[PDB]
Amino acid sequence: SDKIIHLTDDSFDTDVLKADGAILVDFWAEWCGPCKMIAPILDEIADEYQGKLTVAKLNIDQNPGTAPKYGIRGIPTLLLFKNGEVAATKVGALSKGQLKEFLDANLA
Repeated sequence: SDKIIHLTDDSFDTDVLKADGAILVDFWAEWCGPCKMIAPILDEIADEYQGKLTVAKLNIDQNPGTAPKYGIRGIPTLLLFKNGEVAATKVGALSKGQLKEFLDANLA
């Protein structure tokens, strides 16, 4: 895909909690049409912000355990982990512009 980490509950700790940078964890599901629809945007963003931001796409169907942990009651969820610190959590799709702005504002 791109600079998109297909995380698992098991890898979550080492990858996200110990993120050597900023990791945007997108919580998605096989049935999540909208998640797929934003995937190109996430890919583009992941490329654009390479070195500043890293992106991940965690499948809750495969990893149910991770959903409760971050109160994933709706997807696509976008949780921005700055070195494991959840800086911001967005729920639902948004425009590339909004996403870029959000990311810029959080990264600062």
